[PDB]
Amino acid sequence: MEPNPNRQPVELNRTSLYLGLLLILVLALLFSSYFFN
Amino acid sequence: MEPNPNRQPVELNRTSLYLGLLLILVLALLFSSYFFN
Amino acid sequence: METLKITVYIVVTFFVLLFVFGFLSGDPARNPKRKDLE
Amino acid sequence: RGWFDILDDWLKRDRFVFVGWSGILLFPCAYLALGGWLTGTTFVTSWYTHGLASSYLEGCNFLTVAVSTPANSMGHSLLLLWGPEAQGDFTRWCQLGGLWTFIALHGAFGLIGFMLRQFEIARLVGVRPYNAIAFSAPIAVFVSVFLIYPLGQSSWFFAPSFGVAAIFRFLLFFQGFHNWTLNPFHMMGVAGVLGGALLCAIHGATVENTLFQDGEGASTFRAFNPTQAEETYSMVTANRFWSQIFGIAFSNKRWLHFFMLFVPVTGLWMSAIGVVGLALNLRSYDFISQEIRAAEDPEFETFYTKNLLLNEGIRAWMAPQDQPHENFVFPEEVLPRGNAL
Amino acid sequence: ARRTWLGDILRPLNSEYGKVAPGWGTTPLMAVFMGLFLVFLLIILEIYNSTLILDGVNVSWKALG
Amino acid sequence: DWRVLVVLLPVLLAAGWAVRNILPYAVKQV
Amino acid sequence: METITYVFIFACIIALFFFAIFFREPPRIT
Amino acid sequence: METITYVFIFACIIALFFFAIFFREPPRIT
Amino acid sequence: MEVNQLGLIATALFVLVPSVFLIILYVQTESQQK
Amino acid sequence: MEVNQLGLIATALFVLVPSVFLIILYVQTESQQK
Amino acid sequence: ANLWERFCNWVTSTDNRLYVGWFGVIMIPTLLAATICFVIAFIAAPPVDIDGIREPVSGSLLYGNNIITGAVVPSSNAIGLHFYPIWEAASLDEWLYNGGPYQLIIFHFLLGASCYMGRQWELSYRLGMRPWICVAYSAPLASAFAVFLIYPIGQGSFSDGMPLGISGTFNFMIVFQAEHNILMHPFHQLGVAGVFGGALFCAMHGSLVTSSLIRETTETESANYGYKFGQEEETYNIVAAHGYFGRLIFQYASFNNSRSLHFFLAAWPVVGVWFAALGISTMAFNLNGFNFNHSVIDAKGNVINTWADIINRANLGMEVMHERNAHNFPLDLA
Amino acid sequence: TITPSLKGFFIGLLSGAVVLGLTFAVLIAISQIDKVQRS
Amino acid sequence: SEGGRIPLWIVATVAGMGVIVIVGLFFYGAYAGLGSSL
Amino acid sequence: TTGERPFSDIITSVRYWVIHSITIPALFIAGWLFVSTGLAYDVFGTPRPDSYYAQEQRSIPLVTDRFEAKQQVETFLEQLK
Amino acid sequence: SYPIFTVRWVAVHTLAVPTIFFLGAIAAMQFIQR
Ligand code: CLA
Ligand code: CLA
Ligand SMILES: C=Cc1c(C)c2cc3nc(c4c5[nH]c(cc6nc(cc1[nH]2)C(C)=C6CC)c(C)c5C(=O)[C@@H]4C(=O)OC)[C@@H](CCC(=O)OC/C=C(\C)CCC[C@H](C)CCC[C@H](C)CCCC(C)C)[C@@H]3C
Ligand SMILES: CCCCCCCCCCCCCCCC(=O)OC[C@H](COP(=O)(O)OC[C@@H](O)CO)OC(=O)CCCCCCCCCCCCCCC
Ligand SMILES: CCCCCCCCCCCCCCCC(=O)OC[C@H](COP(=O)(O)OC[C@@H](O)CO)OC(=O)CCCCCCCCCCCCCCC
Ligand SMILES: CC1=C(/C=C/C(C)=C/C=C/C(C)=C/C=C/C=C(C)/C=C/C=C(C)/C=C/C2=C(C)CCCC2(C)C)C(C)(C)CCC1
Ligand SMILES: CCCCCCCCCCCCO[C@@H]1O[C@H](CO)[C@@H](O[C@H]2O[C@H](CO)[C@@H](O)[C@H](O)[C@H]2O)[C@H](O)[C@H]1O
Ligand SMILES: CCCCCCCCCCCCO[C@@H]1O[C@H](CO)[C@@H](O[C@H]2O[C@H](CO)[C@@H](O)[C@H](O)[C@H]2O)[C@H](O)[C@H]1O
Ligand SMILES: CCCCCCCCCCCCO[C@@H]1O[C@H](CO)[C@@H](O[C@H]2O[C@H](CO)[C@@H](O)[C@H](O)[C@H]2O)[C@H](O)[C@H]1O
Ligand SMILES: [Ca+2]
Ligand SMILES: [Cl-]
Ligand SMILES: [Cl-]
Ligand SMILES: [Fe+2]
Ligand SMILES: [Mg+2]
Repeated sequence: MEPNPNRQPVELNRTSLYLGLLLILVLALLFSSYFFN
Repeated sequence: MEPNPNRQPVELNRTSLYLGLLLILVLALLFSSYFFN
Repeated sequence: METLKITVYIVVTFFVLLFVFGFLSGDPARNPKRKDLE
Repeated sequence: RGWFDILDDWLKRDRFVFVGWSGILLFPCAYLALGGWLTGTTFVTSWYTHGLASSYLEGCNFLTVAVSTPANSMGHSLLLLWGPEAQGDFTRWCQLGGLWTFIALHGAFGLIGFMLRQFEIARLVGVRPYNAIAFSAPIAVFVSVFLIYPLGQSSWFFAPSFGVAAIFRFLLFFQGFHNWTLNPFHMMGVAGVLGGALLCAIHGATVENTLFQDGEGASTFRAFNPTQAEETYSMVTANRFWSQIFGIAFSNKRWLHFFMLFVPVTGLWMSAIGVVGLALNLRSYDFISQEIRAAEDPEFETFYTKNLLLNEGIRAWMAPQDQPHENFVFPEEVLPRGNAL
Repeated sequence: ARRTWLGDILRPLNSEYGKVAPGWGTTPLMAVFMGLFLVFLLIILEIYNSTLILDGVNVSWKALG
Repeated sequence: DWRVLVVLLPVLLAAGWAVRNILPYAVKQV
Repeated sequence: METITYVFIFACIIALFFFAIFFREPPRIT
Repeated sequence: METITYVFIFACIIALFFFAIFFREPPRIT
Repeated sequence: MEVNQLGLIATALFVLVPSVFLIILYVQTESQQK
Repeated sequence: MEVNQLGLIATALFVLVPSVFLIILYVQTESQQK
Repeated sequence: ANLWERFCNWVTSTDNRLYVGWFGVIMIPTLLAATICFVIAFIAAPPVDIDGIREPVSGSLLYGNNIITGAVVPSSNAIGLHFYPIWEAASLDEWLYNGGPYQLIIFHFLLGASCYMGRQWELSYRLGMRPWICVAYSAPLASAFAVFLIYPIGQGSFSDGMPLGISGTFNFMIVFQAEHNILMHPFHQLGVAGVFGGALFCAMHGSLVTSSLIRETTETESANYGYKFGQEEETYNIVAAHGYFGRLIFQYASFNNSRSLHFFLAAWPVVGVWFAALGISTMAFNLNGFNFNHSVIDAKGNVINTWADIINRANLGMEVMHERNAHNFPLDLA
Repeated sequence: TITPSLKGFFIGLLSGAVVLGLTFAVLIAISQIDKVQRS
Repeated sequence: SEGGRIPLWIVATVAGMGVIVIVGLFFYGAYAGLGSSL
Repeated sequence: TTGERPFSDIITSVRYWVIHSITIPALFIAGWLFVSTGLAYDVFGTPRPDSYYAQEQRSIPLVTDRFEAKQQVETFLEQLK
Repeated sequence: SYPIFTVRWVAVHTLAVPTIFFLGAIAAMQFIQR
């Protein structure tokens, strides 16, 4: 099959990884009490 | 810092992914009954 | 408890002394520009 | 170049106060919201809706005046001046709380107007509309708190009234009845506002303390030219300083300023979601495990149970005057009280 | 690009990209309808809101039994 | 209501006065 | 939830069959 | 399990502090 | 304490799914040709 | 039925952790040049 | 150079990944002790008799708390303002029952954060910077002092200082409203103008700069890559941003001077929060919020309630319920 | 039948039409008078 | 008439004094008549 | 600039003050009289200090009916004899 | 050289006229006695 010309590479740099993990982990630390209730 | 000359790129081809996922999913299908007991 | 107290007293004194003597050790001169501040 | 385009021409003239197409919505609605608030707080009572004085005319001060919500019996009536309640009578309309809906609705449309203004001017000047986008957080807060929240409740009566002390009351009511501080959406709001304040402070101070000497003055404001091409402070020095002080630092200016948009805007949006829940009494009021333990074990005490005791006080002691339509009579003997007090 | 039977059939329905009518065209008419629509919403809202109250229109569970 | 005239006599006296004082420049502008 | 788990794992396995067949890396002759 | 979960999330966050600081992508002047 | 029994799996997936999303994106970024 | 209460999270992590390991490896392989 | 000279050179070195410095010499051990004690206590400390009435309150995770309810609990009312270090207790068990961890933590922390401020001055000096970032930091610091030290001094007990926990913080706030009507206090109101305003201007600045970013990138990449660390050119067009904002309101309401603007950005929240701290610190000596209870009266003398009186009813609920077994006499005088 | 509130609705409708009409009449008129100069 | 005839500083001073006067009046009102609690 | 006269010019001009030394006090006095004549009370329906309660009444005249609210308030006012 | 009656003029007075009237009112109110 002919290749799709609309493809683009995706990126996540290290700082974005760290920020993202911080957001996820802190949101979890915040919401977990409510999930356990 | 001098880069480390011992570094090596790592690979997992698609067929290995499919085999691996099959292994994990089938193992889980097998052991889950015993995990719930 | 008395050993604990003595220990903490010695520790605190040690660090405090570091602070004071440290700031007494030509601190104005420890900057990038004009060092002669005496 | 017909009448529409001539009008467009005039609307977009570069004058002291820019008008724009959006101005046609914005200026009358903003003017009527402000004017309505001032008229009401200067001259208008809340006797017939709340059993309260609320104007300068009656003796209230800046802190205690308000344009108060209508009686609970009005429900969610638009309370139009020509509506079935006031029936065109301006005085009665004031006595029934007409100014409240007047101010909330003209205010809502004025906010739409203002955000449209932000889009219009950004389009005209050739900038990206991130200011309007940021303004979506004020919109979400106003709409969730003044429109959605009372629409979920019995009536406009339980919306916030427009006054300083009135708003303080709104806060305390939310603590007592909703345990709003316990709500993770409010907590995210707090983090966004306090974090926004922190970023404001730290960014302003950092820029002001990594300035390049661009003049001979000891007062350094004049050593800037809006047209200059150079950064006026050192990002590299700033970055090393915060890297060595705090462990991490911004290194990218664009990211820095986007982040400054992101934190308070997101905070306010989250708080909005929480209030949307409180519209239905869908509260984060309790932790069920806490209550099961405490019910069975009279020695188990945490700050969570302490605060519920406070809430129970607030409800019992404030409800009869705060909710006069309910005709609450709580005999002395049933009022919750600790020892002596 | 690849032709198909169905593609060939539908081709005309996606061939007029960018085609416009000159100037303002039917904008005035559209405006009228928008106006009417506004008033319409205003009515149903006010009926639901009990700001507009009409004979034979009881806005309640007790509308019809 | 006499009170509305006693109260809005200052406003209309002000309007009339400033109209009197700004009339030539207003005509020149218009 | 046990039933949901069993059915989930099974469903994932069927999905994997689909991908492994129709979205395999195509064999190519050198 | 609750306590273990809370302390575990906290621990992951502290470890994250460590990596974000000592193993950050270094800022480089251009 | 009588906590909600789904709380554990809820927290676990809440953390793991998006974290794993980010780790996947990061690692495949690093491996792209420098 | 009276099943073991950790059976659910145990099974979910048993699946997810090595699956995710593999997916990370695969994707970063695809993203390498050539 | 001698050993002490070398040591000084290291301590004050500008090349350490984290700057130490002489303030750091005090900051590091005190913050470490406060941190370690805090984590261990929050996980594992037994119930603490905060109000000195043998009614121990559970703060730690292992003793029935979650993240939201848990706390390190303030020391016993019986202790008041007495200094209660570990060696004053007969045993660690007594120490824990009486809330020793709280005092250890807040003293080590207040010292450590003060030194954090000093350290901000110190590094600014080593790097050839202007010195006043530390002054901005003085606002949150002053606040910490207000709720952990000054309010307890004024009320005569660390048992009324803010708890180290989320729900405990809310407890502190509600009792504060009951006892001081802080909402009706102009310094708290200036604090709210400070943080609402700080948030506002944070979003405003962020959005203006972001809105006038100069095009340096394609649509398939982040605009952030259009800025490079340490480039000498400004990354946005401040004339364009000023044109915008100046037209949004009117021209002379907008800053054309970036220095002036950033100074504003620093001054507003810092000053507002200074007043918040001073509000707590002066209600510490019971100079309270405005009291307009029964201020409006009709011709006969009937009380005509205002919103202030409704506030007063809420405060009364808080007052009569708080610390329900601790009062034996009719006035809560501290 | 035209109830009091339907009458009130017509009054509101009419009043709004009058406000908008007068507004645009004045705006269009002023725009016609004070034209932007182009070259 | 011509602009600049009256010194801007005099205008500022007078205006300011007027503001202090009216606000002073309102604070007087806090203690007398309605709102005074008396 | 945007074509308007500088405010600095205007407010420091003699003519401005000839106009406004009349128009500002006029407005101020107008508002004053709006209160002192009692017209404010009647326009906005605000109780005078002697009109919150009848002499022996101690019940707030709270509006309790949406569509006959107007008549309720009117009855309440008649109740002040 | 300058116009008198501008958009700015109107805006300004829509705010300032009622402000002075209102301030007159509130002033009067300071002498109302129960
Ligand atoms: C653009 C600016 C603007 C906007 C968006 C609003 C919006 C509003 N006003 Mg405000 N108002 C404004 C300017 C504005 N006003 C101005 C300039 C004044 C001074 C005169 C007022 C004075 C005022 C008062 C005193 C009141 C309002 C009220 C309202 C609310 C109800 C209005 C309504 O139902 O209209 C309905 C009418 C329309 C939506 C007009 C649409 C007309 C259509 C599109 C054309 C067809 C008309 C048709 C030909 C007419 C046939 C009539 C025939 C059947 C007899 C609404 C929030 C009411 C309120 O707030 O109650 C709490 C209220 O009491 N306004
Ligand atoms: C005689 C023929 C006929 C009849 C009997 C009906 C009957 C109805 N129509 Mg239909 N309609 C018709 C022809 C007819 N229609 C035609 C020819 C069209 C043009 C295609 C429509 C288009 C139409 C629309 C768009 C809607 C109806 C709706 C309705 C229902 C109104 C009652 C209701 O629940 O409103 C409830 C809804 C309202 C009272 C309108 C609220 C308007 C909001 C307030 C505007 C602002 C929204 C914005 C997001 C603001 C949010 C602010 C908030 C968050 C605070 C009712 C079943 C409404 C419906 O579906 O209800 C379920 C509705 O929304 N009709
Ligand atoms: C109470 C807190 C608070 C206030 C008073 C406030 C006020 C303002 N924000 C504005 C802007 C912004 N605020 C923004 C982010 C934020 N703003 C925040 C919080 C606030 N922002 C927070 C927390 C954030 C972070 C997300 C942004 C990004 C902007 C702007 O771009 C814009 C600006 O230009 O700032 C410099 C201005 C909008 C002007 C306008 O709409 O004219 C039109 C006036 C209208 C339409 C009248 C509205 C009437 C209101 C809705 C109801 C009536 C209110 C009464 C008159 C007064 C009642 C007072 C009592 C309650 C005490 C105005 C100064
Ligand atoms: C002189 C009055 C001082 C008032 C208190 C301090 C205000 C400024 C402190 C903010 C610190 C921000 C963090 C560092 C931010 C920072 O680094 O600042 C930097 C900025 C510029 O510094 P320069 O070196 O150019 O000038 C300062 C000196 O070197 C002398 O030229 O400092 C100033 O602008 C001084 C302002 C004096 C006048 C300020 C008055 C403002 C407040 C007026 C009172 C309002 C009260 C309202 C209550 C309702
Ligand atoms: C003496 C030492 C004192 C400090 C020691 C501990 C400090 C820890 C600092 C935070 C490290 C984590 C950073 C991860 C993320 C990370 O590495 O970011 C690094 C990032 C670098 O930004 P750049 O401008 O270089 O990024 C440019 C491009 O990469 C954008 O794509 O910094 C920021 O974005 C600043 C804004 C986020 C600041 C978030 C701070 C949050 C504070 C902690 C809040 C949660 C605490 C929970 C308690 C349970
Ligand atoms: C509602 C309504 C309307 C409207 C009206 C209006 C629009 C009005 C306006 C009004 C106004 C527009 C008013 C104003 C007022 C003002 C005032 C009353 C002011 C005061 C001020 C002051 C008091 C000041 C203070 C201060 C500050 C703020 C800061 C600085 C210092 C001082 C302290 C000086 C109409 C008819 C349509 C219809 C019906 C309804
Ligand atoms: C309880 C608090 C203790 C109170 C003590 C009060 C003491 C008063 C007299 C202090 C004497 C100061 O003595 C001080 O220390 C040592 C002595 O070798 C010196 O030593 C320092 O010299 C130079 C000065 O540029 C530094 O770069 C160098 O790191 C260091 O060796 C200081 O230059 C000297 O000034
Ligand atoms: C259970 C929860 C788990 C959540 C899982 C989420 C799955 C996320 C899948 C991400 C898809 C990654 O998509 C991957 O992108 C990279 C670039 O970014 C592509 O890589 C492509 O670009 C790079 C860079 O030019 C080239 O070196 C490479 O040769 C080329 O193939 C891969 O061909 C593609 O597979
Ligand atoms: C730039 C700011 C300029 C501010 C200028 C302020 C001018 C203030 C002048 C003070 C003159 C006081 O004049 C005062 O007038 C009012 C009437 O209106 C009188 O007040 C009288 O009427 C009121 C009701 O309206 C009664 O409740 C009161 O018992 C009665 O005495 C006072 O008896 C008189 O003392
Ligand atoms: Ca009397
Ligand atoms: Cl308590
Ligand atoms: Cl006691
Ligand atoms: Fe900036
Ligand atoms: Mg008074």
